[PDB]
Amino acid sequence: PGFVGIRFCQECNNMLYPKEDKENRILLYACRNCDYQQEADNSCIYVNKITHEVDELTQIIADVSQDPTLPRTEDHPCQKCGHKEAVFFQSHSARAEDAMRLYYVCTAPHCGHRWTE
Amino acid sequence: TVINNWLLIEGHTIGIGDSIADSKTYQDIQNTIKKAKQDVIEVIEKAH
Ligand SMILES: [Zn+2]
Ligand SMILES: [Zn+2]
Repeated sequence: PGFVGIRFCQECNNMLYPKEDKENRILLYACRNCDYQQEADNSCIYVNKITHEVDELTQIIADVSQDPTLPRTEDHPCQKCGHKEAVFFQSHSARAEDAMRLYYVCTAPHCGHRWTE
Repeated sequence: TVINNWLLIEGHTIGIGDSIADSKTYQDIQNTIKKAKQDVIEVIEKAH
């Protein structure tokens, strides 16, 4: 699933809306303010993640290695570059709902590698 | 009336001496806290 984004009209940059081509039996995305229509590649119209399962490592920002106030450890070396010091922190978020997982970020500048243990 | 007049002989007070323990009591108190903190760290280490 993931999530489903938006398509915009080439003529007028309004949002394209899904509708069926009832005679070819194919999903179209179609503009509501002009004649523009686009054939869909995806078939999926919509997904909704009640469990909110997503990889939080996509939401950790590598620049956070610069924060003076986070704890850092050589006890967990980075895979990509081998650098010993990593900064570590919890979710810093709602919607973890329970967990106390630690996320690690490499402190070596311009490495920015992020992982969880 | 009679027992307040007896306290005039026995007296009552409180001071710094009453608030102090012996050295071995302090060592037992400190060793309890030292372990208790380490136990919390082990809970944190499992949670993390
Ligand atoms: Zn349009
Ligand atoms: Zn690294």
